[PDB]
Amino acid sequence: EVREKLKRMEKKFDDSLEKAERKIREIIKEAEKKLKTLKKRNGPYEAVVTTLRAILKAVETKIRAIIKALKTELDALIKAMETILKAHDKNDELKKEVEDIIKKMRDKLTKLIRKAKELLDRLKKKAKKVQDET
Amino acid sequence: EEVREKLKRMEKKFDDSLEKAERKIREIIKEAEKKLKTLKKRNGPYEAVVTTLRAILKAVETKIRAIIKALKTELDALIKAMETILKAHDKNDELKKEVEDIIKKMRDKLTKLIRKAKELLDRLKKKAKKVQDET
Repeated sequence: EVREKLKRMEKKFDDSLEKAERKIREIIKEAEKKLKTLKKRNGPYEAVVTTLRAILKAVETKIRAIIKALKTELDALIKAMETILKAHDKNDELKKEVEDIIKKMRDKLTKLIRKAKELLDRLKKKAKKVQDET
Repeated sequence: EEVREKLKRMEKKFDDSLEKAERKIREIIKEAEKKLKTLKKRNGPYEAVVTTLRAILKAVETKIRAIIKALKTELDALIKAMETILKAHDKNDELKKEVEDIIKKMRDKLTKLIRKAKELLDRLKKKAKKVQDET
């Protein structure tokens, strides 16, 4: 019972990580679509920069929220796993495998953070190319 | 138990986000109202004024919706984190309606902020129409 509770919580975080990744990539794709149609129109200078900055700012706002959400859930998972162990009889085999689960989830989180920030940096580089046209 | 403390701490966590979001939204609109006065003083061509006015209003609306979506994303995370806490210690059967009253309290604090955002944006759109008319 104690180990199936740990694996189930480990399986749930991976599902949250995968869905967060698809939402982030979906947000980037829809931002690139708005940026291409911005180059196609190109009005006055004051209108191009204001829209471009708003596009980027909205993107960063949403991505930070998803990333914060992942860190909130991981926090709840770490503290819950420790509650499961402290209520269970002191078993050093469990008190040595849980850190392996904890470390595995923490690395998967920072791995996804790196992906989200690299897509965003490449998005900001595209927008800088659009702003310098105007 | 201490589980009740972990729930209340996560409730105050959302209060800090709603507070920072509100002051951020107000900051966005004040800068927008400064761009309207800058545009009014400039007295550019009519075509350039209407195009810039539409870009400003869409920009403010774009950033406000993103902040609201960011708050709904945090609300989902805190509700999920509460589920994980309840099922870990014992069961959510004990605090089934207490957590629901906490959730429904956070959802209502979110609606109050969405109200202030709609009111501030509608007030900004009136200042933009007056610039469109005085030009």
